[PDB]
Amino acid sequence: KASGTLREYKVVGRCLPTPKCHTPPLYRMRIFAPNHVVAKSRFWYFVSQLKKMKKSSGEIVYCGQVFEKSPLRVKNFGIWLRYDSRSGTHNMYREYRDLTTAGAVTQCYRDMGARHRARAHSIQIMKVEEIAASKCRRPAVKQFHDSKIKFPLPHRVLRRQHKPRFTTKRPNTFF
Amino acid sequence: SHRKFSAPRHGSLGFLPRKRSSRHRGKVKSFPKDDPSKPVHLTAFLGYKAGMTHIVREVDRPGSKVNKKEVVEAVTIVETPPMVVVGIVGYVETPRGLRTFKTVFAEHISDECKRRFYKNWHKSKKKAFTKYCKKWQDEDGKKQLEKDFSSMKKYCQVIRVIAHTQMRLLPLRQKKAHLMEIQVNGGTVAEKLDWARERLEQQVPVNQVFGQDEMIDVIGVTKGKGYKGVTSRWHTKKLPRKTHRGLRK
Amino acid sequence: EVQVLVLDGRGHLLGRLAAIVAKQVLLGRKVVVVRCEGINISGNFYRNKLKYLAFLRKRMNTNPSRGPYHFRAPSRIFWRTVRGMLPHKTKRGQAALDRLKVFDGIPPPYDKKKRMVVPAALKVVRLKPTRKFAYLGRLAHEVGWKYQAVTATLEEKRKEKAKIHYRKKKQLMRLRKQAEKNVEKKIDKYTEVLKTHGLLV
Amino acid sequence: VFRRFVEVGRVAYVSFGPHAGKLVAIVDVIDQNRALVDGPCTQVRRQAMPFKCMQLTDFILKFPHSAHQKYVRQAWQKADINTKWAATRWAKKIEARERKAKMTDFDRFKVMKAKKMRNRIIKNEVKKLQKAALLKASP
Amino acid sequence: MKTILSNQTVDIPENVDITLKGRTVIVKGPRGTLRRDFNHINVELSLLGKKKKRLRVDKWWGNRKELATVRTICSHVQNMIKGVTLGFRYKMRSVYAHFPINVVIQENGSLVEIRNFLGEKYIRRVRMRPGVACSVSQAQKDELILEGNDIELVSNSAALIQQATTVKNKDIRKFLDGIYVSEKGTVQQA
Amino acid sequence: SGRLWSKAIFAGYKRGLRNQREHTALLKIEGVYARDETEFYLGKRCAYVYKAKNNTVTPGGKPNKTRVIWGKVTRAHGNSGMVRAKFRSNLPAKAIGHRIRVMLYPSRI
RNA sequence: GCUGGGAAGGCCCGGCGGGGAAGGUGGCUCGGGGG
RNA sequence: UGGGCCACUUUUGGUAAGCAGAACUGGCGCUGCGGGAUGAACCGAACGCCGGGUUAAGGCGCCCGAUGCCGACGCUCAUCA
RNA sequence: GACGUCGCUUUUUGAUCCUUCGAUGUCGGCUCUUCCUAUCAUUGUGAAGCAGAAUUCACCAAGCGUUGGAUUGUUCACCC
RNA sequence: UACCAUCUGUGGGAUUAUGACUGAACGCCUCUAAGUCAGAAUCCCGCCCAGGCGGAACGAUACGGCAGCGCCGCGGAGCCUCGGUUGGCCUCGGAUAGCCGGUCCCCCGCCGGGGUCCGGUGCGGAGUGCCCUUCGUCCUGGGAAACGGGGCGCGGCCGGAGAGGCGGCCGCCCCCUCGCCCGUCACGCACCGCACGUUCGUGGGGAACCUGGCGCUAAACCAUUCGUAGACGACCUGCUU
Ligand SMILES: [Mg+2]
Ligand SMILES: [Mg+2]
Ligand SMILES: [Mg+2]
Ligand SMILES: [Mg+2]
Ligand SMILES: [Mg+2]
Ligand SMILES: [Mg+2]
Ligand SMILES: [Mg+2]
Ligand SMILES: [Mg+2]
Ligand SMILES: [Mg+2]
Ligand SMILES: [Mg+2]
Ligand SMILES: [Mg+2]
Ligand SMILES: [Mg+2]
Ligand SMILES: [Mg+2]
Ligand SMILES: [Mg+2]
Ligand SMILES: [Mg+2]
Ligand SMILES: [Mg+2]
Ligand SMILES: [Mg+2]
Ligand SMILES: [Mg+2]
Ligand SMILES: [Mg+2]
Ligand SMILES: [Mg+2]
Ligand SMILES: [Mg+2]
Ligand SMILES: [Mg+2]
Ligand SMILES: [Mg+2]
Ligand SMILES: [Mg+2]
Ligand SMILES: [Mg+2]
Ligand SMILES: [Mg+2]
Repeated sequence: KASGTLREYKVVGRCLPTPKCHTPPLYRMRIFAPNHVVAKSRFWYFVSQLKKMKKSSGEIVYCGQVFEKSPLRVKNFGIWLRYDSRSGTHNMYREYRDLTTAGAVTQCYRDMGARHRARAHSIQIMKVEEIAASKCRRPAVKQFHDSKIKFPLPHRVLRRQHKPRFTTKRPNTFF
Repeated sequence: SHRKFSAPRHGSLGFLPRKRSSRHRGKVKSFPKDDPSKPVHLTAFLGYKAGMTHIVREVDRPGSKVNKKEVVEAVTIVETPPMVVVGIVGYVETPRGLRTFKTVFAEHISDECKRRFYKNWHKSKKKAFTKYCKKWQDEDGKKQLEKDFSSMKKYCQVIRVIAHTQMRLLPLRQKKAHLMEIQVNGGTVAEKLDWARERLEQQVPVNQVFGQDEMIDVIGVTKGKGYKGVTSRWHTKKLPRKTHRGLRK
Repeated sequence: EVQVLVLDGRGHLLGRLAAIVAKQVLLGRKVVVVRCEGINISGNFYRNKLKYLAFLRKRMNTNPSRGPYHFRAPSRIFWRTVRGMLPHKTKRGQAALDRLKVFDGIPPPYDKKKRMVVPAALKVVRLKPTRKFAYLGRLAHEVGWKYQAVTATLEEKRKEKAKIHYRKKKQLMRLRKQAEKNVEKKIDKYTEVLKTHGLLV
Repeated sequence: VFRRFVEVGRVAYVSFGPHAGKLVAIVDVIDQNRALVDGPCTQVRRQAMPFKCMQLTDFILKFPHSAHQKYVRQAWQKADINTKWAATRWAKKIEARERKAKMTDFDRFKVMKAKKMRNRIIKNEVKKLQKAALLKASP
Repeated sequence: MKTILSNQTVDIPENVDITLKGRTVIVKGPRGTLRRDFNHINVELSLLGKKKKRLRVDKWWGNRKELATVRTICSHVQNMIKGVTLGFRYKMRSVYAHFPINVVIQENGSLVEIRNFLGEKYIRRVRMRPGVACSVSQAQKDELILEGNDIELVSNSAALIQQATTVKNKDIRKFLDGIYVSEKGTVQQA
Repeated sequence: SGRLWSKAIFAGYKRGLRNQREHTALLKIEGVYARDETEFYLGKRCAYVYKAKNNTVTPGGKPNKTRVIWGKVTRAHGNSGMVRAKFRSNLPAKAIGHRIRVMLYPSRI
């Protein structure tokens, strides 16, 4: 499974109706995927690990993108995940600040790849929820929990280093 | 593998291209370091090897076995008639090294000096420096020359004196003189420049250049031996008597 | 652009400046790079010195006179980096290598010209400020360059002359401002034309 | 040192991006690289924005963090920024830059003639000024 | 993990006058003046009071390795303040078993010469750092008093002297001769 | 009186790493360093002008030593200026690094 | 066109309101500097 | 033609081997081309002679075509990175 | 540093048979140069069951040196 | 020609291991993180050997006859040959957790340096910048100018040495009040839609002819000698006073 920016889907599925149980139960997952094809694939993966159910003897009765409920309010997100290193597998709890749930999960994927060299096929996201400010554990979010927060932008590195490529004056980094 | 017995290096690699010298005189290649606190003086001289003899002196070396006893030591005799300063060259130091800024020669340069300037004095018309001493005796040339002196004073860092030996006082067949740049040390550039132009066209004795019982350096060209093999040239071990294609390899 | 491009090496990173110079000099563009003793290299001075001493160790052991030539001047070190980035075994690369010229300090066809700056190779732009760097002049002097004191004194002379010229230029600019304040009443008709089309805020 | 700070109510100038050349109020801060951002009087709806894309000005509005658009809009209007800006000389510097970009060919000709005459007059006055300032004969 | 702001503050007494030309501290108390350039560290320094004279140093998005430098800069400035108010004195005692260590102070407290260290004939001469004055104490017998304003210069001179008198090819658990820093105090003690 | 052409530089031929295609030329036009600025030059005539030994006939003039290879800009080549052009004969390799004129002919402005 | 017959968002001081809390506003208590 | 050799997976002897011996498929041999700097076998793709367009594998500081994006988020300082 | 266990090296000997059988002169010594470091000595150090003297264990380090003989074709060896 | 005789054999820099200083991280401690120190048969350089398809300063530069050469000419007429190019920027030092500019009071043999104070800072005293700008003439006004423009016109002075090859200023006289901006008036091959036009440029290099003024009248190599040299070349020497 590759990436991009992720979307959250809810995928609801069931086993196929045999003439023993004419109404098999429905199951629902929240799945963070680049698109709905990857969403259905990851659904069948997870539900096959959990229940004895395969894509052949089953169906997707619904696969639909969950939109962000409040995409203009900055939320804290707690991610409960498991992954596996080159050695055995580990449980983990991360915290992020974002506007969207899928944005925070994408942030978690790039962060796990950065800090633990973990690939997306190694990561399994098992819980994601919206944390308030007073329930957070990580200092990288609790330092932004301040109502009168204030900081400068100290060392502004020039970015247009090629427009111009040859100038006569050296750039300034204080602004 | 493993030459099985240690022996040091035959000969020195700090001395090779082991070729004929490109000069006959002997270039200084390093003069003494300048400090302007000293008086103005010269730093080198040009002599001729006469021969060797030996002496007897009494040694004053406390703790040594030859203390207050007489020894015999070999000496070398170098004939050094006074050298005539006839020119002066100035150098400026650049980030590419040290380049010659301006030379000034004197009026009435001698014939052995001009002999140095010619490769065949017999067939020549002996015309060297005639138009130069013209500008020395002139007055428009004279203000040009002092302007060159003043420019040398305000820009140069190293001045040297061009002096020749006077071969008419020597028992040698050679009448052609030897010229040499001798660095002037110990002063400001203005001070050493007026000192050198005072000494211009003039004789300088080895009594004034050197002194009694000081230690100096001798620069020269080693006695010539021609094309030699490795046994004479590098002092490698001779091969045993029953060696087919030669022993001295 | 048919004129020579004159760059100031002080404050620039070696390989980045070399890459910019190499592409320019392949595209044409006679380039002079002055003050190659002010070029910076990232990484600390010791490991840069060790890299140079390993380069000094590289030697054709049959004939070191034939072997790789370890140039010591900072100008020639920069020139050899651009040589490494050029295709110098071809006539095109040799023509570009001839189109480039490098100097230690600023010699006097170029001390009275405007020097340009390449911000994509500047140390303040390309390095984090909490990182060690080295100076090409100090590195060259400790691997065997002879002429960093004479270059320093000549640069001090050049800086004094540049200060004098800059004070002249400032007096001229003050006079020009005074002249605008004097005859503004006869250029008010022309000034408003320029303000209308975006010159003269 | 550090006269401008990233804070709630700080007005920034969006320089590149889809909202380039715009004015923006900082509503909140999202984690060290982005800010929740809303320009209601400069027609920029609320979104996340990088500090690399914004440049801080000297104007600071007054509202609590994560307030609504009507609150940031009336805080903009009471001491409106569209008249403080534009009569700041940053903004008219931008304005001169864009009209110089829009300058046509006949306009370029008229600018050339006007600038040529203006430089003639200024140069003659400079020559008179320095030839009068050389009148110095004091011991 | 980058802390948004790490900062701390140094109080300044009334008799000292400090000036900040950027990241360059000039301290101007009664025993002279000192000056230190901190332009290898990216911090900001500010004077606050008009009759209380606090000095804040701020770090602004640093990690751990550069958050150490805040407290280091403040301790350096406090050592400067102590050096111009009271001035540093290092008392170092000479320790010997058999051969008495003879110390002579050449010109105006700027050179020290140790003669009979471990019965050796070599005379070791240590040049003091500029602005550090060495003397022989009068209160106690075999003791150097070296004083100055810069703690770095005084302590480096003391370490210079201490590593000058060192024992070689012997047991340094026996052969304990040398000159060792006994205490690091001030002058005027108030 | 006045220039009336924009100055470009023959940067090289169209090529991969180990194969060059000499029917297309790569041109670096002075002042343009993005594709959406190369859009202006997209059909303009371009010329490699050079001198030789013998005299050639000049249209509307007397014979002289100048010769011209004509071509035109065909499209953009990669994210930063750098158009690719197509000449009547393939350009000589001694022209790499040299000047090529872009002539403001057929005009769309 | 579809979607949660889009999600959010804008305006209507949204209005009768009902609660709740801190990344706590005003008001107060305490600590510092300016008339 | 009846000397074969190499690679994924399986596999025998051997401490192992660019060792010896099998199974299956593909290759090389008999095969050039793009990439892997370089290379019988790898990766892409198989070839009449050309123009235009677009790609694969692979790349895009400079050699060297292409990031001269105001690319995104982190991690890392190495006196053998 | 026992029982165990992880390595490196190609100065040992094997294992293999890819190159060479229309030929790559096959042991040892002599001679001569250069390299390596896994340092015996010397320079600068740290440790000790380092009091001194002597020695041992480590570190930076290959700049410099590392011999004369008896016996044996010997490489190795052994002795003066 | 011999350790088989005799003589000579050298100085610094950055630092390694290590030992430390100040000092956080971690209200303590800590050679370390930032910042300092001492430090070696190592390394690099010096000293010494060679001296680049690398430079420099200076000397002399061709006849007693027609005989060459150099300089001052835009001084002229032309020939070949190599082609590039198609306005210029004549300059602070730099900092980047900060800069730039201008003034009132102290100090430097009435300019430069500080301390106030005032501006600007996504650089406008701005390289995304600045300066030049060309169709040409003719009648006719208006302001800009008038203390001016132009003489490869003369003479003199000053500055520039790192590769100065340059730049600046005064005095003599000689032509114009034209040239810069806004206007009036008409004319020029207006070559009938079409490419290499437009500069640098009187470009660089090489032979040759005419034309005047100022000047100059040499060396190298061979041959011959020498023997400080040498396989041969090379090298060191001498040759009517
Ligand atoms: Mg050996
Ligand atoms: Mg025989
Ligand atoms: Mg402390
Ligand atoms: Mg002992
Ligand atoms: Mg067969
Ligand atoms: Mg096999
Ligand atoms: Mg076959
Ligand atoms: Mg087949
Ligand atoms: Mg194939
Ligand atoms: Mg290939
Ligand atoms: Mg490879
Ligand atoms: Mg094709
Ligand atoms: Mg590549
Ligand atoms: Mg490219
Ligand atoms: Mg074999
Ligand atoms: Mg086989
Ligand atoms: Mg064989
Ligand atoms: Mg053979
Ligand atoms: Mg043979
Ligand atoms: Mg052979
Ligand atoms: Mg070792
Ligand atoms: Mg050696
Ligand atoms: Mg001997
Ligand atoms: Mg240390
Ligand atoms: Mg040190
Ligand atoms: Mg040292």
